[PDB]
Amino acid sequence: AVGACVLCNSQTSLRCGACIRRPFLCCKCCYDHVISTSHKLVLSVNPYVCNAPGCDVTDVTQLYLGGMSYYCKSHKPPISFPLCANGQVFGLYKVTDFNAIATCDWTNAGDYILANTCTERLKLFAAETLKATEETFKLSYGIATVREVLSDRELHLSWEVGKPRPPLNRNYVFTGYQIGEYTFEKDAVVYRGTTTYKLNVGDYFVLTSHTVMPLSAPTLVPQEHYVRITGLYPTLNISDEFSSNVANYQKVGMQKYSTLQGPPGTGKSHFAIGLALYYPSARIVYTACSHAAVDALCEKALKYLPIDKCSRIIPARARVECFDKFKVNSTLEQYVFCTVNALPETTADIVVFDEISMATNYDLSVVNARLRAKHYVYIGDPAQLPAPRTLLTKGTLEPEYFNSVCRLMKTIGPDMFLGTCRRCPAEIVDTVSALVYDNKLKAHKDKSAQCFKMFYKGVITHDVSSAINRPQIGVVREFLTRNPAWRKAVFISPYNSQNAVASKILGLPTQTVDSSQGSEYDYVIFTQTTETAHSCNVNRFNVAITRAKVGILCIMSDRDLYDKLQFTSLEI
Ligand SMILES: [Zn+2]
Ligand SMILES: [Zn+2]
Ligand SMILES: [Zn+2]
Repeated sequence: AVGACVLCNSQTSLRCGACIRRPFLCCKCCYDHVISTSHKLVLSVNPYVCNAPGCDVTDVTQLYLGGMSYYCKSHKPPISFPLCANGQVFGLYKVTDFNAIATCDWTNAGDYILANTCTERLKLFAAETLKATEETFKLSYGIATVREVLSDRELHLSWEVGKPRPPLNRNYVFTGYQIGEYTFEKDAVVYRGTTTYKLNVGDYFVLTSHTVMPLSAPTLVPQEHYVRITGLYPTLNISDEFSSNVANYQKVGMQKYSTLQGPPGTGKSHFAIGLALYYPSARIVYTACSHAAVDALCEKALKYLPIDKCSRIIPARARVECFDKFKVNSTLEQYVFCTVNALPETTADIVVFDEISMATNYDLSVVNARLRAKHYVYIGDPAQLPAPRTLLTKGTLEPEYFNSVCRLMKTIGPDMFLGTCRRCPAEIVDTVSALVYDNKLKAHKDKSAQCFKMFYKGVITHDVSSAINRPQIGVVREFLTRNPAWRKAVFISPYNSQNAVASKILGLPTQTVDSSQGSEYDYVIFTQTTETAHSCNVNRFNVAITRAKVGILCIMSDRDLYDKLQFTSLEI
């Protein structure tokens, strides 16, 4: 009840009753808020409501102080002062951006731009408000009750009438009824249960609406620059393998936090694990939002770091299969690998946060609250994919607005840049270098002469809204017959429904662009499927074509991106 103002820290008994997070607002700032927004309910120990019996006046601008109580204009005593006067709301201890964050529905991109260009306390208010809004939106969706169980991987669902049906992709994880978390993929549907249970007919599934906790720590700690390496003890005998990053590892010890921009295959995991070999006494906590990103850091550590000093932290509510080679849940080991949402409350000499474009400001703040470190290293690439913003439907979110770290990398530049792509054939490196890296990404490999492009719009069908292009899959089928080496290719597309159709017709393993991020394959077959802003997104395009080590086949819909591909064009 007695707290600090979210805009100027000035201690106050006032909280806005109309804000979903009920932020503490000082006398001067609370006024500026209520007089310029639909928000008029003000809270204290006792709320600002007319005390006269059965009176429903709750608007602070229509209320007054009758000695030590509150009444409206109809019930106030003769000796009464308005609660709103002289730019203040009467309270104990006597913003255009705050108003927009407090009242927006988070469906426009301009809302996310503001949530990242505002002050640090407003980045936290925006992050809790958004996450709480995203949670109440899960309640709007309809329940799915099991109508029939066909086999061990297929079932038929009955949906709730009057309430919308949530998108059926791996992005939406339901909580089954607690018969474990489950996911669905498209009258025959495919059921993927985290726990193996003999699907009961009648058992219902409801979305994982979790409670949004308040944020205390900033998204980024205030930057500190040092004259020498602080609290970290380096080696002189540092393996030749990691010699390329020695100046960069030293920059890490001479700053509180550092940003590393690493385009695809430039050595991000190698840099992250090599930092442990450079400061061999340093206790390092490796974190990322996804289990896949944490597991990819575990695979690199398994090769260079002693296995007895590693531990993979697994939340007691084990969602998916992850890394099994380190001792599980030993928080005290020198090397701790854990997803952000499972981080224990501990300290470290270095905290490494990978896949930084997938972090939200909420995740950035949680890491600063659960981990107190001498150094923080943020690794990722603002030219790769961001975290999905389920509420955002109007506008495109630019990389400088993904999070605070991405904002820094796109404005003031990253502290460190890994400039040599060692994964991709030169045709792919030269294409993305020009597209998203301002020609600063260099190719280590030669041109493979296995990178093809085909301009073919096909026919766009839809499974609700997820798109399908059967003629583009028909072109791939015709190509596979003529190019049997491509039998081992991974099929990639911007749509789950396109992938479902290609899995049956081609038999190739499938991956969406978003689920392919961080992974690499010898051959990639990409079908653009549509000409939407989603399938044309340059960050998504960049991720899609940089998955390939040897060859890529792109069946394109957009002329712009087709013309930019520095690939050999094919006919049909
Ligand atoms: Zn204030
Ligand atoms: Zn408010
Ligand atoms: Zn009244």
